[PDB]
Amino acid sequence: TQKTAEELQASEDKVNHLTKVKAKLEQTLDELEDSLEREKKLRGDVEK
Amino acid sequence: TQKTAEELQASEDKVNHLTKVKAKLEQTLDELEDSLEREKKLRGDVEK
Repeated sequence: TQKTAEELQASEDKVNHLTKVKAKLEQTLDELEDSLEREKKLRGDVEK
Repeated sequence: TQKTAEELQASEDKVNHLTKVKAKLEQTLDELEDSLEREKKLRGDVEK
């Protein structure tokens, strides 16, 4: 009873862990994405 | 003994699903950051 009650709690915290990793990483997706778009526009202007 | 089993397997799937999300999102951070140099040295020699 106890050891399967452990892996029940050993899942939910890791669920709670990686969600904070995922929610951080979607924000990390942002500051690359606008900066890549920034570069793309700058390059386009120079080429023009 | 059966109820802790069924909440266990759905949770490990949520462990299994969320690491599939992280595995997809890490290579995007590769594909974005590899594109960061890929524009930049292409913008650099077209500058000169």
